[PDB]
Amino acid sequence: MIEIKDKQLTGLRFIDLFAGLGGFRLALESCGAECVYSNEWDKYAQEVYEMNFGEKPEGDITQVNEKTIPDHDILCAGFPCQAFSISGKQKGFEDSRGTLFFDIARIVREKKPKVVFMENVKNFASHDNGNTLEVVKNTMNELDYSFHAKVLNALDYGIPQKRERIYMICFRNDLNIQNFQFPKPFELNTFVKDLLLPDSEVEHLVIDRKDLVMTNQEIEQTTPKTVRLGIVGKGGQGERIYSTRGIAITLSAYGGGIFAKTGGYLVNGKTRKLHPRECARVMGYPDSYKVHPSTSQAYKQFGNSVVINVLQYIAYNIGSSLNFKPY
DNA sequence: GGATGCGCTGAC
DNA sequence: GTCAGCGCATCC
Ligand SMILES: Nc1ncnc2c1ncn2[C@@H]1O[C@H](CSCC[C@H](N)C(=O)O)[C@@H](O)[C@H]1O
Repeated sequence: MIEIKDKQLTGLRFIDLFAGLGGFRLALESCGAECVYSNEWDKYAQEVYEMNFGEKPEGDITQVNEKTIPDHDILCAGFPCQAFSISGKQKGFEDSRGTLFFDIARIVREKKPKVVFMENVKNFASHDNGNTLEVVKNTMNELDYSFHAKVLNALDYGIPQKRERIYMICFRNDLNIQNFQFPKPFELNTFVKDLLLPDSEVEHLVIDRKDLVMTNQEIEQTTPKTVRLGIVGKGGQGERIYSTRGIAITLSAYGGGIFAKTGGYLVNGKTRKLHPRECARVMGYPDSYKVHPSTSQAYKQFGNSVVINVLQYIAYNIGSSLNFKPY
C-alpha cells in the first residue's frame, strides 16, 4: 500500500462489511477515515482481523438487525463471489452465498450512508447477460443513489497481479456528486521478483515434480502481464508455473492444485508457490500486517481479499469528490 | 481443518 | 485453440 499525505476522508465514519482481512479498513483509514463497525463470520478471519485491529467483527450479517449498526458515512463491502466467479458454478442470486448484496441493500435502506463502496469479481459485470449488475444498479438507484461501476486491473495501479475486479461506488443523490472518477492507470514498475522473500525463508515451498513440463523459456525483461513458463500434471488451476519477471496470477480462496491459491513460480531455477507474506505483498498489504498463524487460512484470506493500493486510489477519489463543495 | 486433482466457463 | 479463474469435489 502507499502513503496518503492528503487525508481526503478525515472526519468520515465507515463500516467494514464482509471484512475478511480488513482490506477496506486499511485503505480507508490510510485516507483518514474511522471504522465504526465491522462484520465477518469466519472464525479464522475474525482472529486475524482482531490480531490486526483489536476488534472481533460481529457474526452472520443476515441475522443482524440493520438498526443496530452505527451511523456511518461510507459502507464498504467486498461481498462473496463464489456464486458469480468464472471459476464457480455461476448460480448467482440462486446460490445461498449469492444473496448477500440484498443484505447490503437492507442496511443501506436503513442507515443511508453518503457512499456505498462495493467490490466483486470481473465476471460479476457480465454474469447472467449483465442482469446481475443491472439488478445492483437498479437497487441502488431505487435507494436514491447514483451508480458508478468499472472493472479495474491491479496491474494498472502499481501492484504486480492480474486481478480484475468490478468496483461499484454509489453516492446518495442529495449529495449531487457529479465529478467522481475512477483512478487513471499508470505504468507498472514492480514485478513478482521484486516482492519475493529470500530463498532461505521459502525452501519448504519448493517442489520438484517429475511431471513438470516447461513450455516457454524464461524472459529476461520484466513485463506487465502473466507469463506462463510451464505446467505440472494436466495444467489445471494450481498446476501452472509463471515467470517472476511478469505479474502474479489472481490469488484464490478455495483454489486447488499443487501450487494452490497462488500459482507456481520459477524462482532461481526452482518451482514453488508463494509464501503467505508474498501473497500479502501481491495484495498490497504492508509487511506490518500480521498474517494468520494457519498458513492454509492465510492463503484463503488473501485469496478472498482486495488489493489495498487500488482501494486507496478509489477512496482518495471518493473523498476528493465529497470535498468539492464550491459556492 | 488441510491438501490436491479437476471441472468447465468467459474471453479471447 | 489458448489462457485465466476471491471455485469445486473428494480424500484423509
Ligand atoms: N453471512 C455472512 N456474514 C458475515 N460475513 C460473511 C457472510 N458471508 C460471507 N462472509 C464473509 O465475506 C467475506 C467475503 S471476501 C471479502 C474479504 C474482504 N474484502 C477483505 O479485505 O479481505 C468472507 O471473509 C466471508 O467469510
